[PDB]
Amino acid sequence: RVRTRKGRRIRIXP
RNA sequence: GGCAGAUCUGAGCCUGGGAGCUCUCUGCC
Repeated sequence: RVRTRKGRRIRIXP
């Protein structure tokens, strides 16, 4: 998964 | 119990523009 935590791009498994 | 969401607007991780790991709020069954 794609997300964004504190205005940066973070991957959360797929 | 299980499920589904979650950001410079859920907290940490010394590699981190991020395939991994801890933990938790709210709704749903």
